[PDB]
Amino acid sequence: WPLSSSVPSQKTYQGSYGFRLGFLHSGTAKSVTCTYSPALNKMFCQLAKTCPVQLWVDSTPPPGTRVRAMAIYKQSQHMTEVVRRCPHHERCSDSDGLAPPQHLIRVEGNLRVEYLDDRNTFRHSVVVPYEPPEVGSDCTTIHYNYMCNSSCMGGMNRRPILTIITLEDSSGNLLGRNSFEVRVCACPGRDRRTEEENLRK
Amino acid sequence: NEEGITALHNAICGANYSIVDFLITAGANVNSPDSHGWTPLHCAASCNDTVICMALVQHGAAIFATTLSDGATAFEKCDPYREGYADCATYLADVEQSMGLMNSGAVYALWDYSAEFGDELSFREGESVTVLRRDGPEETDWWWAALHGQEGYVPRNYFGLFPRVKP
Ligand SMILES: [Zn+2]
Repeated sequence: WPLSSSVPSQKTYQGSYGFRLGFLHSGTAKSVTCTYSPALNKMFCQLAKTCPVQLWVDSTPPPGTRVRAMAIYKQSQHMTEVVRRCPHHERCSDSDGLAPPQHLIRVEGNLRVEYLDDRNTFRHSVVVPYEPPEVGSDCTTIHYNYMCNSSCMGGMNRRPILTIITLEDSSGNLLGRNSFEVRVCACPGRDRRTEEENLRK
Repeated sequence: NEEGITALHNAICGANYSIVDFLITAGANVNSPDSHGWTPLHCAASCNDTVICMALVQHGAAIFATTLSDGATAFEKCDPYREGYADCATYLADVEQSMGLMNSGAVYALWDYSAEFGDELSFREGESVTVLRRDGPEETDWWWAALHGQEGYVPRNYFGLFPRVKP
């Protein structure tokens, strides 16, 4: 696969609208599904499970605003390498009819989802229209799915990734940016628990 | 139950992380005291369970809450006879010091409060308050604070480093 000639920013940027993120936990009681660590700024999630990400703004951006998600490798030496699904997952029969088979990140529950293979950078991304929060809600929630395990050989192969969330106008111009690390694993709760223990050392 | 024990309390001592997270996210009262005045944070500390302590602190735990029995705080309940004591005590000690300093000095009210004196500040549960003067030596139990332009003293034990979970 061709390497990218550039690396997208992961610089936190609240912008004029005071854009930041919030997170939820999907864990169905005993089953630890997707958990976020504030201390680590890191999401631990299971493959293909719902990963809620909240958009919080101080004031409402204009209609036509869009929200884009993109993964990059966290380590400097791997940053130019395009994050994509492994051969196994790319070929498996898990299509929703909308997402490219190679894409790591999908959005569920939105028929206006749009996917991009960048002609210039080669990077994959997923974009949806920004919608203001529902009545009685303080934030907009997007449900992401991650379709490959961190451990997949031929894919991420145990290399850490970041997800970069950008807010853009209808033309693609930047309004705000935030990011968080992601580990896709079989037991997100245990792995989070474990990584925080090790950090305290 | 008869002992003041709630569902959250049971999950903590048993180190059943999955149930605890679920209950916290669901809005389980992270400060409910048992018959002895032990809050979920007190139980987590006595087990030296740093991971749970963090989850509680990050979801509205009262750092300065005290038990009925020995009047001790969670920090003081850490067990040096069990493993993980150093890590947990250090975390809680750092948590205590970070209040009124980190997050731009902002702290979250965990209870409604009606001032008893004009030189005190009134506030509702969930509101964000900026701590202006922390380490006043003459008063180790109060902080000079600001809420909506108003300045006044507020009780330390009424605040969390993070806000409660609303249901
Ligand atoms: Zn894979």
